[PDB]
Amino acid sequence: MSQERILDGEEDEINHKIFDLKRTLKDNLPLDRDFIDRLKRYFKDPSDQVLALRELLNEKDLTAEQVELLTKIINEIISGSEKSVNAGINSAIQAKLFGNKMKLEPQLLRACYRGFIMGNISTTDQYIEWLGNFGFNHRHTIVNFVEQSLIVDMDSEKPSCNAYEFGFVLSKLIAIKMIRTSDVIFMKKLESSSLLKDGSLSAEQLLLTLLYIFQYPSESEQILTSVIEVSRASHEDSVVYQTYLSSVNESPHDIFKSESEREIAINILRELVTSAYKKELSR
Repeated sequence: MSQERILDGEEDEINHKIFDLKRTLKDNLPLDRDFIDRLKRYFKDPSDQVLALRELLNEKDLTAEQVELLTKIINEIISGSEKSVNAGINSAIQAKLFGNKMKLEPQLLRACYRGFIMGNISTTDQYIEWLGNFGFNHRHTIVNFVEQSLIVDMDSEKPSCNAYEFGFVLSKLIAIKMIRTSDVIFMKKLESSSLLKDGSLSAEQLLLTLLYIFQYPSESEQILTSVIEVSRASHEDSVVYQTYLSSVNESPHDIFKSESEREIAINILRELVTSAYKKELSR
């Protein structure tokens, strides 16, 4: 149905918002102008407005004349944002499935996928944004939601992107599934090394540190500065460096901008770990 995909209100709140605009047209030939302004205020979202008008087209007989004036309003909203409306309609069942799975407001999820398909930010900045928006806990689930909505958006009769845009969006999603793979790996290293174990360090900021090493491997030493301050007070230095180093070697290679831009990171961690060994075995 076209009503189930409306994420702006409760089950009943949608029924009444739709009947106040079903009774507005039940006048049989009323005022369509300014009634639009009283529909754009019922449902602020373009995906919700368009699905509402689709439910008005499901009832007869009002009808064979104003159905022409109704479908021209639908195309009035859609014409300007065909990608935003289709991305929010197509991914509205997954936003409902996952919004309850993670206990999250569904329209927050539809806005996440809809913003993913038309965002020009690096694969890392995306991962980092979803981490802040949806919390540490939902940093892996949010990428299954995005992937599951993409699978549905494609297999939909009115997708948001064409073959080429759906091809590129998937490469942005393979990378994000690689960032997650090294996130999982790193997390296995943080527990065995048990640095966050005492309570001083947060696993979130520990992760953030790793992401920045992926972005700027040259400033790795400068990056791990905030960690060292909180690390010294309890743990070593050949421990924090070994955690990041062994994590990198067994992580997906393409995460870095290149293979030699990957070297700038492995070499700095190798130089920093061995330089920490001789200043620890020296005392």
